[PDB]
Amino acid sequence: PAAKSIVTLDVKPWDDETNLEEMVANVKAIEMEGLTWGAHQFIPIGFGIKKLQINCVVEDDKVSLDDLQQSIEEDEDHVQSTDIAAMQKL
Amino acid sequence: EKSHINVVVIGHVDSGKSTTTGHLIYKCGGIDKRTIEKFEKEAAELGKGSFKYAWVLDKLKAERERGITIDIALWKFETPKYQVTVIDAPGHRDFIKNMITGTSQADCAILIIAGGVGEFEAGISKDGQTREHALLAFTLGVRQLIVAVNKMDSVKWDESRFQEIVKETSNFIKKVGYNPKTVPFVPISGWNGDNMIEATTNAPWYKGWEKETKAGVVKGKTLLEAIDAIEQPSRPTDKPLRLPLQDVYKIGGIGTVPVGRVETGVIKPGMVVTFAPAGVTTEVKSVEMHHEQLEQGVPGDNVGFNVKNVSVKEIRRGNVCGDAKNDPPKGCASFNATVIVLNHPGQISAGYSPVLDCHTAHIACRFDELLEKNDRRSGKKLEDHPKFLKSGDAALVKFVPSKPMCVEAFSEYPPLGRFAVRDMRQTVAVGVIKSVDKTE
Ligand SMILES: Nc1nc2c(ncn2[C@@H]2O[C@H](COP(=O)(O)O)[C@@H](O)[C@H]2O)c(=O)[nH]1
Repeated sequence: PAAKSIVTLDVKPWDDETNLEEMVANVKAIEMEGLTWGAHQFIPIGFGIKKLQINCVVEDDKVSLDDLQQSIEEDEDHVQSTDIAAMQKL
Repeated sequence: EKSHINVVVIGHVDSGKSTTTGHLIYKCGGIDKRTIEKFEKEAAELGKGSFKYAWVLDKLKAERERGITIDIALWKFETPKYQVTVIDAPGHRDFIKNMITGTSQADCAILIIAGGVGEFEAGISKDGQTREHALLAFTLGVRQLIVAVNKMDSVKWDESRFQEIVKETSNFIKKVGYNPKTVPFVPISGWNGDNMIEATTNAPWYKGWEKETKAGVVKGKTLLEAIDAIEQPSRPTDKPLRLPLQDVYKIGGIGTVPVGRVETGVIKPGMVVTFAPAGVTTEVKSVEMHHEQLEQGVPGDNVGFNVKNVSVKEIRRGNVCGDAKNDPPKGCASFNATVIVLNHPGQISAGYSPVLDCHTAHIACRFDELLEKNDRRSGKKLEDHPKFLKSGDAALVKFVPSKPMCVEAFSEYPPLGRFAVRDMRQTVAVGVIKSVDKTE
């Protein structure tokens, strides 16, 4: 069986008005072989701003996290940046 | 409150480190407990009710793979003395940068070693991911290490096999740089639980592990005692403020709100801060984290704070916030750092200008000059002005950032003194900043 890692990505909006539902739908629409989207929650980071924290399981040899982060960040209308909140081997 | 420490668990794919780490989190923490509960109940089907923790761990893994579990990848567990934030090191190649510039650097590394003859040898290969991880930890100053020889059941808890493994592993880690005498070697069974939390009854010859510390010799029997014996590291609370920005928001009726992790010092409302490399100075109106407003943000806190007369446009990700009246952060003309070249399909010559990731900065920096090549472990200068670097070399290099950049010497501000060098879809080197030519 293939090596996997479970990753929790933080996806940040532009402001407190950003449509977070559209933002997460855009992330989940991203399809790649070896990529499995998991649970997500909108977490407050202060001053009314909420970030998207979403889990995903990736096959190490098939899914580039650098590329994945870059792809999410293409949704400029909703995403300011992305960061890895945490990652573990499975 | 229990003190906080970070631990990274490394080892070869067949070492069984995931089951090992999972067992600790399962019995000493509370991660995805509702999933655990479901499987503990289901296990009644196996017989009349009895179940192995390793079975439950197996089912949790598959559940996580389906993407239906609820908890995030930030895992923690407790010991008598600590709340441990643990990372079962991913094999993923992108984890290398994350290990270098990510938050939560390790206070101790736990190397899990498979005891089987074939698996043991495969694990200490000179080109293995496990050695790279060990090297990275050592290079980043993770001086505390614990070794657990797993799968002792597969070699029938044989004392001689354990001793030979300790011998060869000591050689392995010594070449990396760790002094084996300070490393506890714990024979365990991650699957059967031997010496995990309770002492084993399968090895009469086992007297326990031991390690030399500065105060004396510490001994124990289990992996948990080994972890609990990790030495308390000193935190940056006392050093000047340093808060790398991750994001900057423009919130109506409030203004500019940068967000970032407090790496050193403390941020409080009322302080007057400066943002480097821009050089903008202002007062901190308020600070917030999650739902609560704070009286202070301490090292480790990812906080958002509000400042006035600062268009979001004048400060950005990568900039560093600090105290304007206590060694304020500054940009630099250049910085000299010890670079360790990792295994990669290439060779480095002066002029090389790859992207460098340092705290939240992502900037291409020129390897302006190859000042010296050094013995990696001792730091002794082997030659002046080497003409190129190849995998394995440790060297002092003069860097010139292509964009305004704020960095620190690793000795003074660790989180802003270590960096990852990216190229060929991988981290090709790791640097530790030794001096900075600041900007005035
Ligand atoms: N014999 C034996 N195998 C183990 C032990 N702990 C883990 N393993 C096995 O080692 C392999 C995996 O490690 P993991 O996949 O959990 O990192 C699996 O095949 C797992 O069942 C142990 O104490 N004894």
